[PDB]
Amino acid sequence: STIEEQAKTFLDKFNHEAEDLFYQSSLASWNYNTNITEENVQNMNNAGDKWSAFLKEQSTLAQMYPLQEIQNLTVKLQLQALQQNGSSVLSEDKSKRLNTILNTMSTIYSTGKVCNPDNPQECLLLEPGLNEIMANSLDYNERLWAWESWRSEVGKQLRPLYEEYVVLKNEMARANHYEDYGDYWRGDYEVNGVDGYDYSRGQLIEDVEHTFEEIKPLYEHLHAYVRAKLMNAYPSYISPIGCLPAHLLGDMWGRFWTNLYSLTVPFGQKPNIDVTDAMVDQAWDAQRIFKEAEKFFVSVGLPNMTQGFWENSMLTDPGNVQKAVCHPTAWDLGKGDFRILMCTKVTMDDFLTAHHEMGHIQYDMAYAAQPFLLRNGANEGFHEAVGEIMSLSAATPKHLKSIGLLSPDFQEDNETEINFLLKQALTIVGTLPFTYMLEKWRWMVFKGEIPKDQWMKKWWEMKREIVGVVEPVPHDETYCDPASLFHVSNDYSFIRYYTRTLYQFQFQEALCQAAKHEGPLHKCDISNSTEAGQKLFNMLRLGKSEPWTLALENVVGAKNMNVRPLLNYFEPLFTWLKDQNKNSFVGWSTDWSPYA
Amino acid sequence: SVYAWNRKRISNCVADYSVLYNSASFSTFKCYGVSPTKLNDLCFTNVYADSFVIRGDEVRQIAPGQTGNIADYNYKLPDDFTGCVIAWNSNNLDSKVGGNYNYLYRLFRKSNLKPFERDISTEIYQAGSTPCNGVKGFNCYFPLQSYGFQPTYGVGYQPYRVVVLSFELLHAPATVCGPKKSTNLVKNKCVNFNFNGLTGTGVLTESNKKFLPFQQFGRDIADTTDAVRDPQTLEILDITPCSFGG
Ligand SMILES: *[C@@H]1O[C@H](CO)[C@@H](O[C@@H]2O[C@H](CO)[C@@H](O)[C@H](O)[C@H]2NC(C)=O)[C@H](O)[C@H]1NC(C)=O
Ligand SMILES: *[C@@H]1O[C@H](CO)[C@@H](O)[C@H](O)[C@H]1NC(C)=O
Repeated sequence: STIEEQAKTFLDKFNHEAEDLFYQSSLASWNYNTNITEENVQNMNNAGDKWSAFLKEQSTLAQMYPLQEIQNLTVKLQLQALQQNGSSVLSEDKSKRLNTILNTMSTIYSTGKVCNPDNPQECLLLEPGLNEIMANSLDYNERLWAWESWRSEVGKQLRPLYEEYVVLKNEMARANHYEDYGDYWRGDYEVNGVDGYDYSRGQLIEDVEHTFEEIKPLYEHLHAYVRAKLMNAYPSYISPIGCLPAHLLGDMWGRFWTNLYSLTVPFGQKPNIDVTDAMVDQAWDAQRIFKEAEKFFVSVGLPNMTQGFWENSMLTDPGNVQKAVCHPTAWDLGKGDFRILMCTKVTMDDFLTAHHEMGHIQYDMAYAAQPFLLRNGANEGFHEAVGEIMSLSAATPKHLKSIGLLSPDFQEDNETEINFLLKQALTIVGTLPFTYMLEKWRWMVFKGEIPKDQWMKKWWEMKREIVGVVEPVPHDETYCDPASLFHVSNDYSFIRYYTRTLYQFQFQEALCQAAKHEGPLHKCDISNSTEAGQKLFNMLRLGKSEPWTLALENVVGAKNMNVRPLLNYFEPLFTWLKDQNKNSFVGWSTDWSPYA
Repeated sequence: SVYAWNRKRISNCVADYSVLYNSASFSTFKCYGVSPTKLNDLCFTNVYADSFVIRGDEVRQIAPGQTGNIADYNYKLPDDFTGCVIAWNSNNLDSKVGGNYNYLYRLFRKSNLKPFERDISTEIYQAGSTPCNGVKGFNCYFPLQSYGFQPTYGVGYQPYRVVVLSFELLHAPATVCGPKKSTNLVKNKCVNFNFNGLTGTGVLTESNKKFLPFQQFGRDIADTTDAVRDPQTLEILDITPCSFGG
């Protein structure tokens, strides 16, 4: 009895209900997010349980098919996900214990409460408050206390939960023909198809760190510069040869360093990129802002925006009685339905965010012809990269002048461009090393190569060299810095955030390479460039049908992951900072500490 | 439905194809065996109407030399087909906010459907070698699935009404044809006339003779038409050749 032919019939039968049920779930989710009420809460579970229980019997049927002789590559790829039962590899008691431990780990993070010692009844939460205390302020005592409270009252109580969760997740991952659990995460960055484009998880492990050594001169100098400027900002706090504490980063974890851009502005007399008066003068409401951005999208060459989006989507504020979230989201409910949910405001940052959301909409509708299991990005790092490419391309002063927003007699020159590039770099190259060290730490925690005593004392003694942030205070292993993060309690992969921006720059270079645009890469624009669309078009329509290894061939000739544009995009800031840090010795000596 | 596409026989009447062609509410109206301009000029014995509501994407699938989930199993159209099909949006009529589930389409069929053939069987489809007693199992499936038309469904997915017009040329007398041209009656001038194929030139006057209630036209001797009854007011005219001479 043939198996190859009946596999297609099983796939079609599964899909015919899969798209329908996913559409129902998406419509219910959009209804709940648009307007919240008690009725619109229980129905969410009433649909989610059905959707989840639909995923169990289809995979149950996906074991009698002998997935070893099916010759069709598409069919084999589609049934590969079918054999993935999910959490049905361990006992029911272990499964429910893992679910409970995940739920309690999330809830403990959701109930963070730290009060000021002087007033025992005045606690602050993740909402604007203690997070803002060390975000925008010039102090060293309140920031120190706030960080101490965050790192002691959050993470230490979650320690045993993470201890059990790590081993439980590793054990359940082992039962799925996996040497670890991180291998399952790396499975997205893995292909077992055509020869010459094949990829392995260890290949990802090595290639994610061979792409890190080429930014050492770009980073260390910046660190010294920051340190140097910190010397003019915070005298007699840090040795000129040492490294800065985590309090002065500007964030609870120091991921984004743009908060110090205004503090460390070289030329404060020169105004930044401001168009707020231009936005408000001629009444740029949400609809016409979105329409001008859509005009830019059309100028790129993207297909016409679908009719009915202006109707179903709720562009403006939700209102007063109809509560709704303000998270910028672009919903693709399926069956030709697209909507957006944002609390719109007249800001340039929201302009870029709207560009990002509409880029996501365009990428989502790009692969609409895919089967139900292939309407996803070829990897995690394309959706966000595609969205942020439009944001990067919408900030150039050339396009802003083209839309009648800046004065025609403006005086853009090297100084203001360097200032803007420093602002950009504090957000762009301000996240690479901390993200890399966090992901590496998670990886060998998953692997288990480090014992139960070399977990927290190793974290800081390796952060000292990977990034260069001194231990502000002594600590023991009972602390747990990584557990006080968004993507550690919900089991969210963080490697996407590393390559993502790189992809942008690669595209931001590659498209510029196919743009006939002369000058700096930051000033390179793809507006009024039809040729910049079709190259992208050759990949957006691919979806998950083709592996990302071959997908990264219609835009960039090189199929490998080499960090070319980081040394190409930030050339003038780096060559000016080399002049800036002539006397200040770069690097940090990992011997100086506030306590010693 | 589409797997159970209705068949209607239209004959012994006149077809108003002009009002069908000029209407702008029809989403799709394309055909090649007959150009729509001259369709009213020449006519056939009778016509077949097939009405069903389909998804917008599948609309292009109904054409000669086409294969698909509908073009091969729900309906097969022979390559030598003449005539064409009218499609128009019906999302606000056929669909409902709760989701229209009243339309079904055949998805599986052991044998590909024959041209101008409708199969209404609902046999439990079998794929694998497992012995199935009409019960779902490992690889024993169902040949029919449902449409889920919703108002929020995007273009190409909304319920579109589709009427197929099948034209046939049996040796029996043709019945359905096109309309007239009427013009206007003019008298006392040498003109030419085409009274129901009574083509000829002359001058038309008023007469006094009386036809029995069933004649159509008269003649006098040597088989030359001499009087005609107009098909509108049922009055007896007369025919005289406009003069000539040396
Ligand atoms: C076809 O011809 C005309 C078209 O309307 C109709 O007959 C005349 O109709 C008008 C008004 O519609 C009347 O004032 C005349 O008295 C009618 N005359 C005759 C002779 O009927 C009618 O629809 C049709 N008439 C016939 C004879 O078939
Ligand atoms: C997109 O559709 C709108 C709505 O009909 C139309 O006005 C516009 O010209 C179209 N643009 C393109 C590029 O197709």
